[PDB]
Amino acid sequence: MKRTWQPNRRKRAKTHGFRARMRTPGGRKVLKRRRQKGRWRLTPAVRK
Amino acid sequence: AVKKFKPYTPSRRFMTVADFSEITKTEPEKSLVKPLKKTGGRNNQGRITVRFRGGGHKRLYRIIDFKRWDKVGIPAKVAAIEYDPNRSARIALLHYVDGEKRYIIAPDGLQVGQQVVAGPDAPIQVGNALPLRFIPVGTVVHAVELEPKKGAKLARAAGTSAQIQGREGDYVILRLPSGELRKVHGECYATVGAVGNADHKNIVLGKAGRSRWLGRRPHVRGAAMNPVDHPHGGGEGRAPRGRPPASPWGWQTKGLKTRKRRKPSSRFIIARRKK
RNA sequence: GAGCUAGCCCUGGCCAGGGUGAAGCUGGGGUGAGACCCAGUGGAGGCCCGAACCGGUGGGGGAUGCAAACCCCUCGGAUGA
RNA sequence: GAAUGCCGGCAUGAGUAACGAUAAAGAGGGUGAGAAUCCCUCUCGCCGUAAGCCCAAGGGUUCCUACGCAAUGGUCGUCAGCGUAGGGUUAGGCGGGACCUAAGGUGAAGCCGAAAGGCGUAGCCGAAGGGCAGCCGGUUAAUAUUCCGGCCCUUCCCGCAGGUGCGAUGGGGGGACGCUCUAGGCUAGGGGGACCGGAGCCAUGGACGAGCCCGGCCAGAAGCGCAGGGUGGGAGGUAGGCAAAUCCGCCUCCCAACAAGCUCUGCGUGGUGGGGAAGCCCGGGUGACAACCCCCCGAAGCCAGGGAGCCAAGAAAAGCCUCUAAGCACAACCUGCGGGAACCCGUACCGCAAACCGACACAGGUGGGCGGGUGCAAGAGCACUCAGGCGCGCGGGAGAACCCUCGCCAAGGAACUCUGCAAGUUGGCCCCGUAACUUCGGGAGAAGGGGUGCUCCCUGGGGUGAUGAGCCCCGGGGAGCCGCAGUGAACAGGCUCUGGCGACUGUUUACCAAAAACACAGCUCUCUGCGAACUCGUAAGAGGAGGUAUAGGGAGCGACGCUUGCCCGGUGCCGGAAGGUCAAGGGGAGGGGUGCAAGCCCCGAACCGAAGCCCCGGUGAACGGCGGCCGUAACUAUAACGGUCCUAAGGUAGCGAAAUUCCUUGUCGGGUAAGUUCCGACCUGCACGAAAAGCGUAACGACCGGAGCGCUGUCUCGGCGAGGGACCCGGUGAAAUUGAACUGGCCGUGAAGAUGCGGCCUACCCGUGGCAGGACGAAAAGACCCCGUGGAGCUUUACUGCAGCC
RNA sequence: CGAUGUCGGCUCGUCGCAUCCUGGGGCUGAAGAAGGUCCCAAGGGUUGGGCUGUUCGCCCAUUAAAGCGGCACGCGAGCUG
RNA sequence: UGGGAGAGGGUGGUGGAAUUCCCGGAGUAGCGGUGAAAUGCGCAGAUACCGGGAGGAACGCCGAUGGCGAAGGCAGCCACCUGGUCCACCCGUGACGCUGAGGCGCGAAAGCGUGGGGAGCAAACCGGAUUAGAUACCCGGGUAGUCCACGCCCUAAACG
RNA sequence: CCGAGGGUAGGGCCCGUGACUGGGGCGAAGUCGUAACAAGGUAGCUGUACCGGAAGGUGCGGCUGGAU
Ligand SMILES: *C(=O)[C@H](CCSC)NC=O
Ligand SMILES: [Mg+2]
Ligand SMILES: [Mg+2]
Ligand SMILES: [Mg+2]
Ligand SMILES: [Mg+2]
Ligand SMILES: [Mg+2]
Ligand SMILES: [Mg+2]
Ligand SMILES: [Mg+2]
Ligand SMILES: [Mg+2]
Ligand SMILES: [Mg+2]
Ligand SMILES: [Mg+2]
Ligand SMILES: [Mg+2]
Ligand SMILES: [Mg+2]
Ligand SMILES: [Mg+2]
Ligand SMILES: [Mg+2]
Ligand SMILES: [Mg+2]
Ligand SMILES: [Mg+2]
Ligand SMILES: [Mg+2]
Ligand SMILES: [Mg+2]
Ligand SMILES: [Mg+2]
Ligand SMILES: [Mg+2]
Ligand SMILES: [Mg+2]
Ligand SMILES: [Mg+2]
Ligand SMILES: [Mg+2]
Ligand SMILES: [Mg+2]
Ligand SMILES: [Mg+2]
Ligand SMILES: [Mg+2]
Ligand SMILES: [Mg+2]
Ligand SMILES: [Mg+2]
Ligand SMILES: [Mg+2]
Ligand SMILES: [Mg+2]
Ligand SMILES: [Mg+2]
Ligand SMILES: [Mg+2]
Ligand SMILES: [Mg+2]
Ligand SMILES: [Mg+2]
Ligand SMILES: [Mg+2]
Ligand SMILES: [Mg+2]
Ligand SMILES: [Mg+2]
Ligand SMILES: [Mg+2]
Ligand SMILES: [Mg+2]
Ligand SMILES: [Mg+2]
Ligand SMILES: [Mg+2]
Ligand SMILES: [Mg+2]
Ligand SMILES: [Mg+2]
Ligand SMILES: [Mg+2]
Ligand SMILES: [Mg+2]
Ligand SMILES: [Mg+2]
Ligand SMILES: [Mg+2]
Ligand SMILES: [Mg+2]
Ligand SMILES: [Mg+2]
Ligand SMILES: [Mg+2]
Ligand SMILES: [Mg+2]
Ligand SMILES: [Mg+2]
Ligand SMILES: [Mg+2]
Ligand SMILES: [Mg+2]
Ligand SMILES: [Mg+2]
Ligand SMILES: [Mg+2]
Ligand SMILES: [Mg+2]
Ligand SMILES: [Mg+2]
Ligand SMILES: [Mg+2]
Ligand SMILES: [Mg+2]
Ligand SMILES: [Mg+2]
Ligand SMILES: [Mg+2]
Ligand SMILES: [Mg+2]
Ligand SMILES: [Mg+2]
Ligand SMILES: [Mg+2]
Ligand SMILES: [Mg+2]
Ligand SMILES: [Mg+2]
Ligand SMILES: [Mg+2]
Ligand SMILES: [Mg+2]
Ligand SMILES: [Mg+2]
Ligand SMILES: [Mg+2]
Ligand SMILES: [Mg+2]
Ligand SMILES: [Mg+2]
Ligand SMILES: [Mg+2]
Ligand SMILES: [Mg+2]
Ligand SMILES: [Mg+2]
Ligand SMILES: [Mg+2]
Ligand SMILES: [Mg+2]
Ligand SMILES: [Mg+2]
Ligand SMILES: [Mg+2]
Ligand SMILES: [Mg+2]
Ligand SMILES: [Mg+2]
Ligand SMILES: [Mg+2]
Ligand SMILES: [Mg+2]
Ligand SMILES: [Mg+2]
Ligand SMILES: [Mg+2]
Ligand SMILES: [Mg+2]
Ligand SMILES: [Mg+2]
Ligand SMILES: [Mg+2]
Ligand SMILES: [Mg+2]
Ligand SMILES: [Mg+2]
Ligand SMILES: [Mg+2]
Ligand SMILES: [Mg+2]
Ligand SMILES: [Mg+2]
Ligand SMILES: [Mg+2]
Ligand SMILES: [Mg+2]
Ligand SMILES: [Mg+2]
Ligand SMILES: [Mg+2]
Ligand SMILES: [Mg+2]
Ligand SMILES: [Mg+2]
Ligand SMILES: [Mg+2]
Ligand SMILES: [Mg+2]
Ligand SMILES: [Mg+2]
Ligand SMILES: [Mg+2]
Ligand SMILES: [Mg+2]
Ligand SMILES: [Mg+2]
Ligand SMILES: [Mg+2]
Ligand SMILES: [Mg+2]
Ligand SMILES: [Mg+2]
Ligand SMILES: [Mg+2]
Ligand SMILES: [Mg+2]
Ligand SMILES: [Mg+2]
Ligand SMILES: [Mg+2]
Ligand SMILES: [Mg+2]
Ligand SMILES: [Mg+2]
Ligand SMILES: [Mg+2]
Ligand SMILES: [Mg+2]
Ligand SMILES: [Mg+2]
Ligand SMILES: [Mg+2]
Ligand SMILES: [Mg+2]
Ligand SMILES: [Mg+2]
Ligand SMILES: [Mg+2]
Ligand SMILES: [Mg+2]
Ligand SMILES: [Mg+2]
Ligand SMILES: [Mg+2]
Ligand SMILES: [Mg+2]
Ligand SMILES: [Mg+2]
Ligand SMILES: [Mg+2]
Ligand SMILES: [Mg+2]
Ligand SMILES: [Mg+2]
Ligand SMILES: [Mg+2]
Ligand SMILES: [Mg+2]
Ligand SMILES: [Mg+2]
Ligand SMILES: [Mg+2]
Ligand SMILES: [Mg+2]
Ligand SMILES: [Mg+2]
Ligand SMILES: [Mg+2]
Ligand SMILES: [Mg+2]
Ligand SMILES: [Mg+2]
Ligand SMILES: [Mg+2]
Ligand SMILES: [Mg+2]
Ligand SMILES: [Mg+2]
Ligand SMILES: [Mg+2]
Ligand SMILES: [Mg+2]
Ligand SMILES: [Mg+2]
Ligand SMILES: [Mg+2]
Ligand SMILES: [Mg+2]
Ligand SMILES: [Mg+2]
Ligand SMILES: [Mg+2]
Ligand SMILES: [Mg+2]
Ligand SMILES: [Mg+2]
Ligand SMILES: [Mg+2]
Ligand SMILES: [Mg+2]
Ligand SMILES: [Mg+2]
Ligand SMILES: [Mg+2]
Ligand SMILES: [Mg+2]
Ligand SMILES: [Mg+2]
Ligand SMILES: [Mg+2]
Ligand SMILES: [Mg+2]
Ligand SMILES: [Mg+2]
Ligand SMILES: [Mg+2]
Ligand SMILES: [Mg+2]
Ligand SMILES: [Mg+2]
Ligand SMILES: [Mg+2]
Ligand SMILES: [Mg+2]
Ligand SMILES: [Mg+2]
Ligand SMILES: [Mg+2]
Ligand SMILES: [Mg+2]
Ligand SMILES: [Mg+2]
Ligand SMILES: [Mg+2]
Ligand SMILES: [Mg+2]
Ligand SMILES: [Mg+2]
Ligand SMILES: [Mg+2]
Ligand SMILES: [Mg+2]
Ligand SMILES: [Mg+2]
Ligand SMILES: [Mg+2]
Ligand SMILES: [Mg+2]
Ligand SMILES: [Mg+2]
Ligand SMILES: [Mg+2]
Ligand SMILES: [Mg+2]
Ligand SMILES: [Mg+2]
Ligand SMILES: [Mg+2]
Ligand SMILES: [Mg+2]
Ligand SMILES: [Mg+2]
Ligand SMILES: [Mg+2]
Ligand SMILES: [Mg+2]
Ligand SMILES: [Mg+2]
Ligand SMILES: [Mg+2]
Ligand SMILES: [Mg+2]
Ligand SMILES: [Mg+2]
Ligand SMILES: [Mg+2]
Ligand SMILES: [Mg+2]
Ligand SMILES: [Mg+2]
Ligand SMILES: [Mg+2]
Ligand SMILES: [Mg+2]
Ligand SMILES: [Mg+2]
Ligand SMILES: [Mg+2]
Ligand SMILES: [Mg+2]
Ligand SMILES: [Mg+2]
Ligand SMILES: [Mg+2]
Ligand SMILES: [Mg+2]
Ligand SMILES: [Mg+2]
Ligand SMILES: [Mg+2]
Ligand SMILES: [Mg+2]
Ligand SMILES: [Mg+2]
Ligand SMILES: [Mg+2]
Ligand SMILES: [Mg+2]
Ligand SMILES: [Mg+2]
Ligand SMILES: [Mg+2]
Ligand SMILES: [Mg+2]
Ligand SMILES: [Mg+2]
Ligand SMILES: [Mg+2]
Ligand SMILES: [Mg+2]
Ligand SMILES: [Mg+2]
Ligand SMILES: [Mg+2]
Ligand SMILES: [Mg+2]
Ligand SMILES: [Mg+2]
Ligand SMILES: [Mg+2]
Ligand SMILES: [Mg+2]
Ligand SMILES: [Mg+2]
Ligand SMILES: [Mg+2]
Ligand SMILES: [Mg+2]
Ligand SMILES: [Mg+2]
Ligand SMILES: [Mg+2]
Ligand SMILES: [Mg+2]
Ligand SMILES: [Mg+2]
Ligand SMILES: [Mg+2]
Ligand SMILES: [Mg+2]
Ligand SMILES: [Mg+2]
Ligand SMILES: [Mg+2]
Ligand SMILES: [Mg+2]
Ligand SMILES: [Mg+2]
Ligand SMILES: [Mg+2]
Ligand SMILES: [Mg+2]
Ligand SMILES: [Mg+2]
Ligand SMILES: [Mg+2]
Ligand SMILES: [Mg+2]
Ligand SMILES: [Mg+2]
Ligand SMILES: [Mg+2]
Ligand SMILES: [Mg+2]
Ligand SMILES: [Mg+2]
Ligand SMILES: [Mg+2]
Ligand SMILES: [Mg+2]
Ligand SMILES: [Mg+2]
Ligand SMILES: [Mg+2]
Ligand SMILES: [Mg+2]
Ligand SMILES: [Mg+2]
Ligand SMILES: [Mg+2]
Ligand SMILES: [Mg+2]
Ligand SMILES: [Mg+2]
Ligand SMILES: [Mg+2]
Ligand SMILES: [Mg+2]
Ligand SMILES: [Mg+2]
Ligand SMILES: [Mg+2]
Ligand SMILES: [Mg+2]
Ligand SMILES: [Mg+2]
Ligand SMILES: [Mg+2]
Ligand SMILES: [Mg+2]
Ligand SMILES: [Mg+2]
Ligand SMILES: [Mg+2]
Ligand SMILES: [Mg+2]
């Protein structure tokens, strides 16, 4: 049957992407926290 | 003269449709239509604020002239009468001797080819617009401004009309379509005659799909829901109201008056509505 | 977090084939004029049968499954909410 | 040493289940250390509205080639979507961008909010919508509308020529639109040919034939032809299109009109360039100077912005054309021609799947296009087949029980069972025929029946063409032939009678309920005069609605028919400028603290003083409620009638043992041999009743009762047969569970149901196929139940607050 | 209560005897035949239907008879639901 | 052909009297109602009086023992559209007539459907009386309906 | 071929019968009231409509076959 993950590149970048995060107080705290934790990726990878 | 159907389906049994007799032109004036943005009853927050809306036929908004004192003394010819999906009344296309073209609400009895005119001197004739003060007492009238230069507000639905009952200072006394007696300022414009298409109320929709074409989505009763949804919700089996009948938001809904108490226009309402 | 699901908005797309035969129109009949009757034409409809498509009625299988909802047979809708 | 402890390691179950669709395999030849599993050939089977082909998404080198097989592959492996290396994706025209705008997002102006932030016109962003110039063939191991070949085309720059009042983000036109049905003419695609081209073939009894088999085109600029779309021309006035306007709109006049002309597409033709089969020989070569022609069928595609009808009344903006404004008319723009210029990103491969989403090479899920032929009435249905693609990554045997899916069955035919659950029957098409009832549509495919193949003969009408022949479509009559059987295979209703419920088509508990539930047209009450009510928001702002009482919100009822009675004392709501009560505040009689005193400071009675409540009324399709005892008629029984108590008023019509009836299988009648169910009645209705509607109702229903006919393996009552498993052999090899175990019956005992204690009995050691009585067998720290001064959802005239409203 | 699945049915039995039948008896208000009552006896047997979920029971047609109880109201790692 | 009388019919208009309600004024202790009363209304200011407004329905006098129509039935006034009827003249047609089963149309009230309207009146219904009772007669309220438009129903002591 | 008739299925009319139910006629001395006949004590009758144990009552319009 139809499962929950139905990948869509534009959806991904526009929902979790670097620019969506920067535009919003909570999204900037996400970036701040993932930088402090030392993550190799601050934001999900999508081809674009 | 609503049209019946033969019972060749269960729904056609009761369905009636408007006769569309007065209609003389079946596509609208391209320079006078604009897109009508459907809302679904959602506001600028995206939240439903008027339940059960959406999914109706696409429509174009026809720009209507609810001022008419725009063009005092300039006569126009009634070029066509057309179907307007955005309102119950039909509309009339006016060709002004100006060359300017405009839509007005089509009063009852208005004929293609006749001439209408607006202004303090206009003859008392069906389709002409004058300030209320110059219209003789007793005249049945429609598309009435409520404050000078603010636009026709009252008596616009199919078949409605207001009747001029008397004068008092700068004001005239109108019997609105609801039966309320109200003072309306004398400089307020109005159009002689009643709104047309008076059979509109005798239309039987006939089936549930017809409501859906108009953007009416199914309305669900309070007594059909649960207590988390509605004062009438819950209960084992069917249940009577079990409390004073209430809206979903909990206010009483059989009798409870709702006009604001200290509203300034109370000084201008003579008598509240009837029947 | 509405890439699942629920509603709505914008813009596109899809619905083999067959059946029934509304109004209207035409002619004929009818009458003072009519209503109306008959025939032809016509092609309406949350109309009928049935694939795609959307479903999920009954039974059987499966039950450390092919599958954390599947399979077979049967069955509902299929121009419409 | 225990925490169903934590982390790791290793056991048991066990060589056990399983190895993932029952579309299917056999052999020969090769390679290699090794071959059911890789390569090649022949035979066989499966898909073929796909299990074939092309896009899009998503994936991201999986593509091609060489060299490999430790691991990955449910076995094997020499193979591979795997390991290593090298190679591979070529664009002005295809898609996106340097173009447009849609929802929506964002947002100079502006508005709002403790902060963060929320809005917001224009503007900007935003596409699978608008718009815009490339077709056919060849080539690579791997890309191609991209390279090459042929023939075409677009924009930008500059120049020459000719023409023009040139010029815009501004004005206007246009772009520009729905649903169903549909005409003419075409093309795609397909069928046939006794005609044209072709390697060959004559078998096994016959055929050297008007035999068999194979093929018989594709693209193309100008010009021309056919078929269509778009479109009036002139003049005068002009105050409207937020400046101007010769444009557009409006009025008038003349002319033109089912045309024509101008214009633009589609199709045909077309210089020219391509392609080209079987067979045979080794992807190639030949065939081949290949031929490339005629007839028929024919789109849902094209001409297109076509026509008609209908109501529910069907985006925007740019490109483009026209108008003028500043400006400039040495310019600038239009047309023709020439040379130059033309950027960025994608392009491999998978793509109904072993490369995407499901932890797996997972029987599930995934949008668009093409989807051939024959027959079956049609068709994308069904059977077989083309092109193309596959045999589903464990096999070999055996022919037990038992299971699954399947076939048949003597006599009987629902006796089965909660239930005809299941499975039979019926089954398409043509014709005959068809009941109660009905809202006149329907019920209806009612029911029930007859026909259905093949051959010869005669004959009717239509399409194409020519009116004819040929091809093709729909038939009508007569005479025959064969079989058990002619929709001969496959796909394809069992029917009727009568109740309950819901009018109906719809909707629902994704994943145990599809229903009588929800919705529904329709009915009623109620609020709302517009900066509406109401809803979201602290607000600004939104929705309501660019609507205006024939409208909008709320509530109940639920098509339709006939109807919807009595009670306003309580609660609600509505009305009521009196009266009563009532907060802050006003007032300050009269007190008090302090000071020498002026004074300062404090308490404070009457009185005035809102909504709310009290009080007076109204109101039921507002919340709701609609009696008890006793007596009475000339047989009896029973009470039309009376008495009395109580109430705000005492349940009317209609219905009733009911989806409601406890006693209950009430009683009677029907149906049956027999009927706790069913249907019809009766009425002492435990405990119906009138919009939480009452009683009916044609049609409708995968709803739930009851009966009958048809037919059956449901059953008496089982038997046989098929295949996939089970079983045996080779390969790979799990699981929950498990204190340890050397783990028998009885009668007792024991914490009350003992392999483990007592007494007796019985019993050589160890497995394999089976069955499930026990191990109070496994699983999940019982969902019931209680307990905890545990939790959470819900309610209200519980308490106390808060939003909101007054 | 860190779970002993709970009615009825189906299937499969097995046991007790306070015996429904069949076999053997005594008494009888036992003429015969047919009964009644009690004693011994558990070897075998103890039907098919209509109604209801039913156990039970009532009814139809038979019969030698249409027995009553236990086995976790025997039996869901055997089935039904 | 020339004339006449008439509430004959249909449409559109329109006038005054009265009732009811509303607003303003003035005024106070009852009004109403009956056989008599009570319910009811009234100091929250009624009744009675004056001015203003809204709305529906019916047309006083003329009016008669009258007129018109086939009947049902028709009454302020105006205009339009339309039927019947009588008289005079003695002009035209030349028996073209009478009746009439079926058919068709009209048809008071009440009632029905769909809209609207609603002052007065008033089935049902509620209350006050009366009465043995009083589901009546009398009194106070009051919903259909009475009115309009269209469509039905088709009855009558539709009688002379 | 036709064909008596037999079978299958579905219709039409008539008769008989049926739990129960509807009203009707009739029957020496039942119960309730008193609607009509006199102005019958509310003149009666009437078509229709609604209501009531019953006769009846009331609304609307009509008749005199009404009295004074
Ligand atoms: C009683 O029947 C009980 C009910 C469980 S589900 C409500 N069962 C076992 O306790
Ligand atoms: Mg899903
Ligand atoms: Mg998705
Ligand atoms: Mg995307
Ligand atoms: Mg996308
Ligand atoms: Mg997206
Ligand atoms: Mg976002
Ligand atoms: Mg982003
Ligand atoms: Mg911040
Ligand atoms: Mg933070
Ligand atoms: Mg990481
Ligand atoms: Mg790094
Ligand atoms: Mg992130
Ligand atoms: Mg109709
Ligand atoms: Mg009809
Ligand atoms: Mg119209
Ligand atoms: Mg526009
Ligand atoms: Mg909006
Ligand atoms: Mg917004
Ligand atoms: Mg937002
Ligand atoms: Mg709302
Ligand atoms: Mg809504
Ligand atoms: Mg509207
Ligand atoms: Mg309209
Ligand atoms: Mg005003
Ligand atoms: Mg309406
Ligand atoms: Mg609509
Ligand atoms: Mg509803
Ligand atoms: Mg509910
Ligand atoms: Mg519920
Ligand atoms: Mg919620
Ligand atoms: Mg709550
Ligand atoms: Mg609540
Ligand atoms: Mg409730
Ligand atoms: Mg409920
Ligand atoms: Mg209940
Ligand atoms: Mg409920
Ligand atoms: Mg309720
Ligand atoms: Mg209640
Ligand atoms: Mg309430
Ligand atoms: Mg009002
Ligand atoms: Mg989604
Ligand atoms: Mg379809
Ligand atoms: Mg079709
Ligand atoms: Mg048919
Ligand atoms: Mg026809
Ligand atoms: Mg037509
Ligand atoms: Mg349909
Ligand atoms: Mg059919
Ligand atoms: Mg599904
Ligand atoms: Mg299923
Ligand atoms: Mg089945
Ligand atoms: Mg299983
Ligand atoms: Mg499962
Ligand atoms: Mg399946
Ligand atoms: Mg199937
Ligand atoms: Mg169907
Ligand atoms: Mg269809
Ligand atoms: Mg639709
Ligand atoms: Mg310890
Ligand atoms: Mg453990
Ligand atoms: Mg632990
Ligand atoms: Mg441990
Ligand atoms: Mg652990
Ligand atoms: Mg370790
Ligand atoms: Mg471990
Ligand atoms: Mg291990
Ligand atoms: Mg082992
Ligand atoms: Mg084992
Ligand atoms: Mg296993
Ligand atoms: Mg397996
Ligand atoms: Mg299969
Ligand atoms: Mg072989
Ligand atoms: Mg082999
Ligand atoms: Mg091998
Ligand atoms: Mg090998
Ligand atoms: Mg091979
Ligand atoms: Mg095919
Ligand atoms: Mg991946
Ligand atoms: Mg390997
Ligand atoms: Mg290996
Ligand atoms: Mg290696
Ligand atoms: Mg492996
Ligand atoms: Mg595998
Ligand atoms: Mg090798
Ligand atoms: Mg490559
Ligand atoms: Mg090119
Ligand atoms: Mg550039
Ligand atoms: Mg833009
Ligand atoms: Mg964007
Ligand atoms: Mg853009
Ligand atoms: Mg685009
Ligand atoms: Mg392009
Ligand atoms: Mg080209
Ligand atoms: Mg190369
Ligand atoms: Mg020019
Ligand atoms: Mg247009
Ligand atoms: Mg448009
Ligand atoms: Mg569009
Ligand atoms: Mg339509
Ligand atoms: Mg072509
Ligand atoms: Mg063909
Ligand atoms: Mg031979
Ligand atoms: Mg001008
Ligand atoms: Mg085109
Ligand atoms: Mg070749
Ligand atoms: Mg050659
Ligand atoms: Mg199509
Ligand atoms: Mg087109
Ligand atoms: Mg068109
Ligand atoms: Mg726009
Ligand atoms: Mg110059
Ligand atoms: Mg650039
Ligand atoms: Mg490529
Ligand atoms: Mg591919
Ligand atoms: Mg699939
Ligand atoms: Mg596809
Ligand atoms: Mg594929
Ligand atoms: Mg793979
Ligand atoms: Mg693959
Ligand atoms: Mg596989
Ligand atoms: Mg798969
Ligand atoms: Mg072919
Ligand atoms: Mg067929
Ligand atoms: Mg295979
Ligand atoms: Mg397969
Ligand atoms: Mg396999
Ligand atoms: Mg095997
Ligand atoms: Mg074996
Ligand atoms: Mg199978
Ligand atoms: Mg067979
Ligand atoms: Mg056989
Ligand atoms: Mg048999
Ligand atoms: Mg039978
Ligand atoms: Mg039989
Ligand atoms: Mg049975
Ligand atoms: Mg069942
Ligand atoms: Mg069949
Ligand atoms: Mg019948
Ligand atoms: Mg019939
Ligand atoms: Mg019947
Ligand atoms: Mg019926
Ligand atoms: Mg009929
Ligand atoms: Mg038939
Ligand atoms: Mg025949
Ligand atoms: Mg044959
Ligand atoms: Mg069928
Ligand atoms: Mg029943
Ligand atoms: Mg239903
Ligand atoms: Mg339902
Ligand atoms: Mg019902
Ligand atoms: Mg109904
Ligand atoms: Mg309904
Ligand atoms: Mg449907
Ligand atoms: Mg479910
Ligand atoms: Mg669930
Ligand atoms: Mg679930
Ligand atoms: Mg299920
Ligand atoms: Mg359910
Ligand atoms: Mg269903
Ligand atoms: Mg529901
Ligand atoms: Mg319904
Ligand atoms: Mg209704
Ligand atoms: Mg209403
Ligand atoms: Mg709020
Ligand atoms: Mg704040
Ligand atoms: Mg708006
Ligand atoms: Mg409902
Ligand atoms: Mg009826
Ligand atoms: Mg009350
Ligand atoms: Mg009260
Ligand atoms: Mg009250
Ligand atoms: Mg107060
Ligand atoms: Mg109460
Ligand atoms: Mg209550
Ligand atoms: Mg009643
Ligand atoms: Mg009863
Ligand atoms: Mg009974
Ligand atoms: Mg009942
Ligand atoms: Mg009950
Ligand atoms: Mg009972
Ligand atoms: Mg019972
Ligand atoms: Mg009984
Ligand atoms: Mg009986
Ligand atoms: Mg009784
Ligand atoms: Mg209720
Ligand atoms: Mg109820
Ligand atoms: Mg009923
Ligand atoms: Mg029914
Ligand atoms: Mg249904
Ligand atoms: Mg159903
Ligand atoms: Mg039966
Ligand atoms: Mg069997
Ligand atoms: Mg076998
Ligand atoms: Mg092995
Ligand atoms: Mg292995
Ligand atoms: Mg041990
Ligand atoms: Mg041991
Ligand atoms: Mg042992
Ligand atoms: Mg042992
Ligand atoms: Mg014990
Ligand atoms: Mg023991
Ligand atoms: Mg032992
Ligand atoms: Mg021991
Ligand atoms: Mg011991
Ligand atoms: Mg021992
Ligand atoms: Mg011992
Ligand atoms: Mg022993
Ligand atoms: Mg073994
Ligand atoms: Mg074993
Ligand atoms: Mg066992
Ligand atoms: Mg067991
Ligand atoms: Mg087993
Ligand atoms: Mg056990
Ligand atoms: Mg235990
Ligand atoms: Mg056990
Ligand atoms: Mg725990
Ligand atoms: Mg526990
Ligand atoms: Mg638990
Ligand atoms: Mg549990
Ligand atoms: Mg307990
Ligand atoms: Mg406590
Ligand atoms: Mg405690
Ligand atoms: Mg607690
Ligand atoms: Mg709590
Ligand atoms: Mg409020
Ligand atoms: Mg327990
Ligand atoms: Mg445990
Ligand atoms: Mg348990
Ligand atoms: Mg356990
Ligand atoms: Mg059985
Ligand atoms: Mg004897
Ligand atoms: Mg024995
Ligand atoms: Mg025995
Ligand atoms: Mg029983
Ligand atoms: Mg028992
Ligand atoms: Mg019993
Ligand atoms: Mg005997
Ligand atoms: Mg027993
Ligand atoms: Mg017991
Ligand atoms: Mg018990
Ligand atoms: Mg048991
Ligand atoms: Mg048991
Ligand atoms: Mg079980
Ligand atoms: Mg059981
Ligand atoms: Mg067990
Ligand atoms: Mg057990
Ligand atoms: Mg059950
Ligand atoms: Mg008083
Ligand atoms: Mg006073
Ligand atoms: Mg009024
Ligand atoms: Mg003469
Ligand atoms: Mg009449
Ligand atoms: Mg009284
Ligand atoms: Mg008395
Ligand atoms: Mg009234
Ligand atoms: Mg008379
Ligand atoms: Mg009398
Ligand atoms: Mg009397
Ligand atoms: Mg009298
Ligand atoms: Mg009297
Ligand atoms: Mg009365």
